[PDB]
Amino acid sequence: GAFMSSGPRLNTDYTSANQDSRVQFIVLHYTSTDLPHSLGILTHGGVSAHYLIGDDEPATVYRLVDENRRAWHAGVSEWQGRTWLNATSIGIEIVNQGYRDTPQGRVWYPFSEAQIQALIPLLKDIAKRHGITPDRIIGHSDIAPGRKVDPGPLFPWKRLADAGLVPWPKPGELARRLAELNGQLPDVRWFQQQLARHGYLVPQTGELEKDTRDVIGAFQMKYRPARFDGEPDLETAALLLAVPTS
Amino acid sequence: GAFMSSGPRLNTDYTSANQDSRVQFIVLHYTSTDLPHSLGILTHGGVSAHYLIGDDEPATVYRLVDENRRAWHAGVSEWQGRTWLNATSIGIEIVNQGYRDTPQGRVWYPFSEAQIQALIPLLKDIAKRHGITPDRIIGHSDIAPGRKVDPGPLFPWKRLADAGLVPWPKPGELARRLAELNGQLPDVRWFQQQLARHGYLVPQTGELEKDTRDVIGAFQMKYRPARFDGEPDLETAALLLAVPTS
Repeated sequence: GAFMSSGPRLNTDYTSANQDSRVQFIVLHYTSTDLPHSLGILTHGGVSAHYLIGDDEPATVYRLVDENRRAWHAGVSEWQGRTWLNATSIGIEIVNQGYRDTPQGRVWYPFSEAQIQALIPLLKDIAKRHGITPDRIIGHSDIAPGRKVDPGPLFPWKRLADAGLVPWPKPGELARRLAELNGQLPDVRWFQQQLARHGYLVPQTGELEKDTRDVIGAFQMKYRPARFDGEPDLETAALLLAVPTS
Repeated sequence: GAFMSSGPRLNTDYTSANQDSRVQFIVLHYTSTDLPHSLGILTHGGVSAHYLIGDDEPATVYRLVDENRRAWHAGVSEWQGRTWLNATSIGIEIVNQGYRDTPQGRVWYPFSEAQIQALIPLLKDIAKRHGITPDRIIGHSDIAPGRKVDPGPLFPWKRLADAGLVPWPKPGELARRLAELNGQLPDVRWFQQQLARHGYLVPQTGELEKDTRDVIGAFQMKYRPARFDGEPDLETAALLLAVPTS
């Protein structure tokens, strides 16, 4: 002094062997709108995501929020007992109109081949860098069943499974589990137990109220999109047995 | 520079304004062991933390895990409905023996002025960088009331409160709240409701069993350590009103 030394002085001589990434899940969404309105919604006004996949050919991947920052895409959410997933997730939005109501039922919009071709390498890149296992790459509908229905019944989950990115029944397993069930439908409590085992937030009351029906429906929309009304049936029970968790 | 990306090609022309930190909470711990052994455990064992505050004079602050990484300090935990807090918290360990059981009962170990003088500016620095509010700087006992007691009944929470770091009753407020109560002890249900509002995982049964007693006790250990037996009383009710939640 001159100027005398003062202030904080961290000792950084030691670094722990036991640490990993704060990012534990990747969550997939659709935007429900076109490219320019997607960019509008995802940059101001309170909703955001880390990546946006455009609807061009080839499909542009925009980075909107750095991976080491928290984007606001999950809201009220739960997967495998982990709640409020924003802080521990990476969110990927895909340009897609979602659905339209018609007097005959909802009609959804398809995802392009180019979009799937851009998404798969992106997911491999993120999963490898953060050590994210396939059971933790899920949709907004998985973590907020009933409240959210994206990426919807037209999303080609099996294409992701083929690339090793999400759990999927092995060949012949659906048929084996159907034979195991032997035509007898398990009760609602059994469906609730199975869904929770897969990671879903679901009541364990043994009674089929809207909150349980919404969870059954989310699972159906992902694995048996032909019918996702949330009604227990034999095929859904077989899929609850057939889809791996490991 | 000198390397291209290992990942897919990205468009970075757009950046979202709606983003913030992945770090939501700061959790305080004591080590229950001496300085050199604490450094050993936190560097080479199953437990880790971002910072360690020594029991030397002045108190050395070690950084053991980068803030952008997940350390393993919280275990099964919940605060304000957020579960599994490792991925979303910064963990700070303080060298202190914790407690010791004797025939005259349990005894506790004090924290030193040197430790407090190192902890306060550290907390200010972290809280400012990550935008962490006072209600989210908490102890292991707060997030795991059934399992953990640290930092215990001797931890100087009020010193942190004087520096604007944690919630604490304003002068005169406890007396005013005691007066609003007008001699009437609220029922157990009311106690459970206030504790959940403050952030605790607590049953909502209206019955006073062990889990509710553990939570009332954790709150008492922090705000009324003269008695933390988990029993509802007028003073604890008054504190549940006087300690602000916003």
